[PDB]
Amino acid sequence: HLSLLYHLTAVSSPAPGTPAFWVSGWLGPQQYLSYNSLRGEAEPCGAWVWENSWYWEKETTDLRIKEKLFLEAFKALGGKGPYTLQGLLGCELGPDATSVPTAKFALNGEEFMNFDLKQGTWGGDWPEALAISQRWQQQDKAANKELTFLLFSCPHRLREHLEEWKEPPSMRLKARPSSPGFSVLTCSAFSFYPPELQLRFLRNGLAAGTGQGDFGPNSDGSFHASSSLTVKSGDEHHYCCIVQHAGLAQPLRVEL
Amino acid sequence: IQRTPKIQVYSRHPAENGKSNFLNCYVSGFHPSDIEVDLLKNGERIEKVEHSDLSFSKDWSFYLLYYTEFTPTEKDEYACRVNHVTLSQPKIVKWDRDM
Amino acid sequence: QVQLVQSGAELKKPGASVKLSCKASGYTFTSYGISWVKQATGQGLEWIGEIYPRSGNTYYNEKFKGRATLTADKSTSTAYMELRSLRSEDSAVYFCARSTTVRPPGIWGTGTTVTVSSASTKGPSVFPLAPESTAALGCLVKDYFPEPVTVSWNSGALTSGVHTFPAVLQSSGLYSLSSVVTVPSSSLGTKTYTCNVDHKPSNTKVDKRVE
Amino acid sequence: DIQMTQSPSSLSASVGDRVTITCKASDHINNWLAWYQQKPGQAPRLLISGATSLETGVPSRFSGSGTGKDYTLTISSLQPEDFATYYCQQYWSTPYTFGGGTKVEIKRTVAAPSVFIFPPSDEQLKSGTASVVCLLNNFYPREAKVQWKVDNALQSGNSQESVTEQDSKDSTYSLSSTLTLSKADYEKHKVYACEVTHQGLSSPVTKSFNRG
Repeated sequence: HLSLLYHLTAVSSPAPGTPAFWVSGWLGPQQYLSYNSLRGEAEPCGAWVWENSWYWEKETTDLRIKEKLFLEAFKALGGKGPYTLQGLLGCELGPDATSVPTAKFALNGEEFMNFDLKQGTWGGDWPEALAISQRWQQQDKAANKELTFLLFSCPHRLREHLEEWKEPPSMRLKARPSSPGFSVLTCSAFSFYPPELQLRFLRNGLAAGTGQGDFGPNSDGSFHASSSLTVKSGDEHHYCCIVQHAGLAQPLRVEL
Repeated sequence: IQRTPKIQVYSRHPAENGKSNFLNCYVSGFHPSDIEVDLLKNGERIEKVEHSDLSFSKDWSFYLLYYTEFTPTEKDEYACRVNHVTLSQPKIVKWDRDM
Repeated sequence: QVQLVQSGAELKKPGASVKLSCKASGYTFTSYGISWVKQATGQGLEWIGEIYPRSGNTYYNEKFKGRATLTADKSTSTAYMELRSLRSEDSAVYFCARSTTVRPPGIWGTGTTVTVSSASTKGPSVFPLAPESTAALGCLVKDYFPEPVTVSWNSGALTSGVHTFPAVLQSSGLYSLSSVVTVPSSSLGTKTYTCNVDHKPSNTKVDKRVE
Repeated sequence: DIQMTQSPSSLSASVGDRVTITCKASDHINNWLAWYQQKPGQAPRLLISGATSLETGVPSRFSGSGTGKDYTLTISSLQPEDFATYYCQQYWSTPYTFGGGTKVEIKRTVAAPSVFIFPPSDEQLKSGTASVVCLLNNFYPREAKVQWKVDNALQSGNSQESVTEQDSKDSTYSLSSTLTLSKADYEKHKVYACEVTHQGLSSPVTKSFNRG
């Protein structure tokens, strides 16, 4: 839950007017950083726009580096059809007293490469992974900078970003006519925080299973969720919804 | 590779007529990243919209939040209009006032 | 070793009177007040009053007042609470505690239980509870009054899987509880299971093999 | 009398999280407020006095705050030994009054009960009465419904329930339901069942036996 993660994306055939490479920086579930190849500078986000910094130019120097090698990796491929390259870099507060680093890369939607921190180099099994890891390994400093961030800079910043908000959901349980002889119950949870939340249906005090669960963000930093169960008409009042959330003393039962 | 969008439409707060609120369109789980999204009041484009940065979940699929400040009337109808390479024709998701 | 020692459990009939005692040790009794706090089963806490031995000043909660008297014996280093015209609602745990005018009590006695009813002290009947991979046995401890009973299994050697339920008051005005234990069904053959029930008020003990 | 409104009356939480207990007084008590911790079978233990002053030996994860009429006890990182009932108490004016208490309970996964039925003892049948006992073992959460069927006759008003506290290692509950009948009534019917409904189950479990 206390993490520092960077989402990186490069596309070989950007739609005109879109960036070929862009990054979002995350502290827990909130974005603080944003970069893209068209503007070329690390811009703060949210409450981070108000500040004194050395930090935001160190970020712009790094991101320009990543931009050049992410787009350079495409030159190691050689096929035609468009390529999407995604990267996930950062560390977590482990249940330990540790950093648990992450350094995974995906090609056209699935994982194909990683930074091996015991060895200190990029690697993978697909021939595309070997072609790109050696292209990046051919840059001096590049592997050394990647390892420094994951093992030192990143846990350092996570520890100093030490120095818990709660808000329970507004619940609604609404029935709606479905197919012939069926109805749809939908349990909704509006603007809550933190995002961890579970919905369960009960029929006569018995488990009706999960419903079909939806989950989405709000623009203010809160979250929304919903679950829907299809039931038999007339039998709708026999159902209730139980929501669990850190903002509640005890599980909350919602009625129709 | 190609994954088709999930489109969820919901108000930030339980909807009541007269009170100001926010309308969200959350497009998630798609691939590749090129996508176009419109918020539709009674049928055509609302221009005072703003959106999140395009990002991606742990399963590598992309997501995007489109939101606007609005005030629900009894009659006005709001929907979301998404177009993606996986869609024959742009999909429209009405805002159901029950969800 | 600063402590308060309270007198033993009491059983009184409606309309009678009881005098609880609270003996100080490990500190100068006359230097502090003694307060009294009521706690009926399952309920919260109620301040009854306190008394300062040096002045004799007594502070009372008007909800009691008409029926509670606090005194203090500087020679025996002992505070007393007398409750008159006992009703059934007076059944509870009564704590004594060491008070001052500026701080809440940090030193508490361990409580005296008071029961108010017409039922007479009665030892229990002990009946067995007996019927996959796990099997369940138990004892039904029925129709004892003053409360409490203690229940062990195999003289205390068997504690894992034991569940001893809180007693329930029956319409008869007598208590009853059950104690059970789940075991591997393998062991029913060559392993003895005995619950050991002790009801000190009526001075009865029972060991009951369950089969 | 100054009224102490303590909330919540109970809460479920896990080792390591931050729990907040609130106490509101009907009148100004000027920080003459204490917080107590009580575990079953024990006298209340004073943790905090004067709204904010920790008593000696109380770990610094306990903290108190508030002024005027509103007071808060915060446990910053819940530990296994902190699961208990907490009470506030104003000692500003007589009579001193306590809050209604907050039982802090261990949160865990839903777990369905193991059900067992026990017929009355032959030894007991000579009493003139028969007790039929249904045991619900190691379930969570505590809410559960037990219905007794005689032959098939649904009983109501002749049973009594009792629930343990959360188990030492399980954090689960157990429950006993005792059906009390006369010997004559017991020996005039055949099939005794208890039907158990719990949110951990898809459909009610029934355990039965036929006299004989």
